Amino acid sequence: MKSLMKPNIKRVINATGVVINTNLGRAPLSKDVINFISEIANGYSNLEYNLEEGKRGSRIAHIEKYLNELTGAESSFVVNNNAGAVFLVLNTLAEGKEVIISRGELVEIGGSFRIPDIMKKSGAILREVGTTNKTKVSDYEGAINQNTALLMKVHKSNFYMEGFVEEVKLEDLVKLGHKYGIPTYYDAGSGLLINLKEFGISVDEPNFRDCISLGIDLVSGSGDKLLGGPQAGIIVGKKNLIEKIKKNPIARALRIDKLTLSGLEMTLKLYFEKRYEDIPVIRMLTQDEKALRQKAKRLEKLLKDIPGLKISVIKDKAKPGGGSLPELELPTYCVAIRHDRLSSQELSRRLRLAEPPIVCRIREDQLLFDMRTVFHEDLKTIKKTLQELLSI
Amino acid sequence: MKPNIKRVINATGVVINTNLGRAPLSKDVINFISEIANGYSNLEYNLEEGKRGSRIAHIEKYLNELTGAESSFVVNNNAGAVFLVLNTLAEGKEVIISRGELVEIGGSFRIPDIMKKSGAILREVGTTNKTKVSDYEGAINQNTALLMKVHKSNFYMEGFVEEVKLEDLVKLGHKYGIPTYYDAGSGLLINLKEFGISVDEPNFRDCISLGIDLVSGSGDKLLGGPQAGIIVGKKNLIEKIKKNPIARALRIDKLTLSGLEMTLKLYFEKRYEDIPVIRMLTQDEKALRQKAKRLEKLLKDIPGLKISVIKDKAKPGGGSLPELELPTYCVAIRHDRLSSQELSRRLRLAEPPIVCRIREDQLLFDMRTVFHEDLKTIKKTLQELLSI
Amino acid sequence: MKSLMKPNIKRVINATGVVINTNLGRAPLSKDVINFISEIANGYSNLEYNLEEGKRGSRIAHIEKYLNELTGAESSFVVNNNAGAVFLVLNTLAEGKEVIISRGELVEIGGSFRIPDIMKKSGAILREVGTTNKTKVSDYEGAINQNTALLMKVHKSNFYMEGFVEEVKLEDLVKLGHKYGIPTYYDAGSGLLINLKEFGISVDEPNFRDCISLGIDLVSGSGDKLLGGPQAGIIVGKKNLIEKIKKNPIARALRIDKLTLSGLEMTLKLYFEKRYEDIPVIRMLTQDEKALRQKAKRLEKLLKDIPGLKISVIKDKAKPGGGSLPELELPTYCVAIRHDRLSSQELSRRLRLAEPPIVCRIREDQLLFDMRTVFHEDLKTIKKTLQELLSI
Ligand SMILES: [K+]
Ligand SMILES: [K+]
Ligand SMILES: [Pt+2]
Ligand SMILES: [Pt+2]
Repeated sequence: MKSLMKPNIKRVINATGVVINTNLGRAPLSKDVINFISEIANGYSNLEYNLEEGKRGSRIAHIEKYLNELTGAESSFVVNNNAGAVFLVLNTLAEGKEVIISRGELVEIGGSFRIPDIMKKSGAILREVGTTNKTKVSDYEGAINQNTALLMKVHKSNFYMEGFVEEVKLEDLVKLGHKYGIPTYYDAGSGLLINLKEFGISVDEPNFRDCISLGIDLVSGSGDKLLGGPQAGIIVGKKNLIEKIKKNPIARALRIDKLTLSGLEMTLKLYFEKRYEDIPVIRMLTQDEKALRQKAKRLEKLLKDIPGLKISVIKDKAKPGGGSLPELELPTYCVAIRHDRLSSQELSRRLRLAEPPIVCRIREDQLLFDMRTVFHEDLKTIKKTLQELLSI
Repeated sequence: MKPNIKRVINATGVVINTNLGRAPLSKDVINFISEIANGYSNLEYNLEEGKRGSRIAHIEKYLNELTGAESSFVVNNNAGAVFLVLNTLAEGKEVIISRGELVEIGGSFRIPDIMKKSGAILREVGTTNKTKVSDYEGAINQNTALLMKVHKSNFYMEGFVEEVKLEDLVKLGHKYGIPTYYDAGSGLLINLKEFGISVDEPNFRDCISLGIDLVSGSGDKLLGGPQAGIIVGKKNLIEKIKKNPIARALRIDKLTLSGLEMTLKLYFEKRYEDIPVIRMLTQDEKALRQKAKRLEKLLKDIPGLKISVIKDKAKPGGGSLPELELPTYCVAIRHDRLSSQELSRRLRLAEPPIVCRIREDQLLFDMRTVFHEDLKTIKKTLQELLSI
Repeated sequence: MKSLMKPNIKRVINATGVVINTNLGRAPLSKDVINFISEIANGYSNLEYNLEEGKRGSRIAHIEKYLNELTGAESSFVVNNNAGAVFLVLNTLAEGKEVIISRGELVEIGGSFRIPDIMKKSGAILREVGTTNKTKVSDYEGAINQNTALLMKVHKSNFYMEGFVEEVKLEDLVKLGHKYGIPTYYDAGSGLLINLKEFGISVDEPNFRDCISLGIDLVSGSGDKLLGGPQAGIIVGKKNLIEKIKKNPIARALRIDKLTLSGLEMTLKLYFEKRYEDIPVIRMLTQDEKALRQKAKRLEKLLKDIPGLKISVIKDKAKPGGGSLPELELPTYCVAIRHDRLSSQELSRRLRLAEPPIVCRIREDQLLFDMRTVFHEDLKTIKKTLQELLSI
């Protein structure tokens, strides 16, 4: 009420070394993108407009061409967020009909998003198969009947399983779907655009391009995860299906705003131009082990002067991607600090309440600043923030 | 001259090994079984009265004292237990259960598959990774017969994950007048922290003192006995369960009966070092190194053999404590002429067979699961393979 | 509790002369077998493993080879007990369908096992035909219909009938089944492995090999009866059917334990090796009359010196099989004893309270020891046990 003297949203210095952070706003955007967003929003535009023909035009039009080239899909479409994509794909293709999905992929992502809950709401009929931990091909096949509208796979973005476990290979799903003439729908969630192994990160994570050339009929994902774009629900695949989807009156309630759209176009342009270093989420996961040290030591050089301050620099295995690559472990350089008068728990608590705030990881009352997620300009702001707190 | 079922030297350092026969028994238990099996017995007989008597009666007594439950029963195996609990209490009725507890343990056992064959009507709630208490309460209606919970014995989840506190389930059950059933699976009898192993693993006694109306579990896992389906809890329910005709098809044999009777005695006599599974999991890190270097001593003299001793963290419990990681001393070996993959293959086809881990062409003998008498047989076996 | 300090199951010397004794544990095992059981229990093993392939394997595998060869069936399977086999056979092949069976074969064996009761819990539907005493082929055929799934015969193991009686020849059943294309299931119950007349005991009792070569599609039986092994439900027959059965999820609830599997295998190996004398239940039923006498007078020799003891040796007709051959009447030599101070009712009572206990027959205040079921090592122990009770 009296907090209305200032906006509650503030920039925040991320030292958790966690690149995709559900809590801290997911993917940050490059300055290139943001200016472009800024430019389009400052006045009028050709949002819904064809300057060639002097008539109204589709907004999606702008984007879809990039997506089809980059992923290789026959057509594409973009809605508010992946939650909605999932929703839309189901309500559109499977209303009143059965959707076969593994008992192990019925996930909850975030607080309010639960596959079965949203699937129910869609109008779709959930046919669950296999077991929590193991699901075989026979499980999918067995549930096929006259009323089967769709074979579905969700990628477990936020958690993973270990031990006695089994999963169906996507090849097999497509094979299966082809054989019964049932469409395959893959919610990959991460919105990874192309293979990770190209940037020197070896992982199995599915990307649009590859899962499309594998013959999956529809593939969706979030824009603000491994795409490192703004928030969006990205769908790509068979033209016939996308079309039924674009037609669903619901797809108008899910229609993206001019800010995300513009931001998403530029992000795609960057990809087209192979400018990966210019989209933060990728730059951050691809950063050189030496550059992390270089940064860590650069920070330590700034903090020596501060009183009661114990400063070290460690080398550690961390899990950088939070809402995308949970199994992934990459080495990074954290800068560890300790204070005499204050427990690290109270230091951390004081740092969050600072302006601007700083969020970091703690281990055994040893305070860690993971360099992975820390920008150049933040260094200077960490020093000024620390001496103001400790030297008061 | 070879029978197909043979003693196998376990070097996998995996204590509860679903492949290699789960829990090995103590020579104390074994001889006892041997005695009861060698002639006739009072299996179903009352020597006081000179008439027929109950075969479980004694086992139940043990269990009732050790867990604290009103009554109890014992069937062929926990799959059976699960089948009988559901078939008896939930036929045509709905059983509420977490989408994250619908497990497959082994090749043949799937909660939803057996449950269906049960007659029970599966009402699945929550999500794979996160299930809340609301979820259970929500699926409660006129036809709800059971709030069920299955312990994830053979796999685990990491990351964003949620689960309902057992206490909350009991409260819930008590609130709506619905009985609660817990398939612990591992059949842990008492609290682990007693043997200096700190884990949250649920045990019969605690889960019973918590107010769970029924608890089940295998006899050949963390209880370290012979195969069995153990059920303990409210008397009125067990009564219903004993009365079901199917419980006759599930009736335990004289061997596991005797074996189980002895295993429980040891427990009553707090002799935990005399039940191998517990002894193996509680063994001293020095005793493992001691055992490791003792074996290396015997292997030096064999040709082509590179012998080292390492220190590694292993996950000892296979079908029971999947999260658990304990350190142990593996004796590592390699040969010049033969690849470790080929050497392991030749060890399996030996008499007696030897099963080991492979890590980067380094053959490993994890001492955790290896017995004293096994050392001398390994030597004799290795030299007969290599120098021949 | 106080009675907990010691186990309640104890070895017990059987002088009832009743070989298959429902109360005293049924079939005892030879030491060869027990040793083998002890060996496989003492440590780890190949239970569910393939040492050739270095991966998991079926446990049953080991056994099936033996059963298939011994009985001459295509395929076989082994569950917990014959009750379970019966339950499993029916729940697999006859759920919701009709099973035709003679009104004379609806049996209660044990206290807890009733065909019609378990068949009901089976899901199978009972179509009972004929009458108690007489049943003709006509009855069977006349009840066949669209929902007929199975023709079933249950062997009356624990009772028998005399007088005006009729029964369908197995051959005709098979012939009837082949006619309408209906499978025929025989619950032998006794699980006798080979024809008895080979050992000089002339009886009609059915065995596995003979009932299989007669074209019965499935035959089941107990392991701890006339097979002389540990407890088990043994099914043998047509592969196509065993297959369907093996795949029933319930068959995992009835999966046999490491101990009985071990014991079973050794038992069977003894059969392959044709060492019948090394399986107690066959040895005891085939014992020579002279041998029983020999044994009876060797006992009398030991007891003469005991005070107050009157000892004679008689020759009597007894009924050795309790739960398998109720008709069988065989001559045996009992050793009869009488005391002047103690009533035989009080003397038997004390003998059961001994360590080890001793259970015998009482007839008109005379105490009988039937040599059929008494081992050689038990004689000495009966001497020492008697003098301790009578002298003390
Ligand atoms: K929006
Ligand atoms: K058993
Ligand atoms: Pt008592
Ligand atoms: Pt006592």
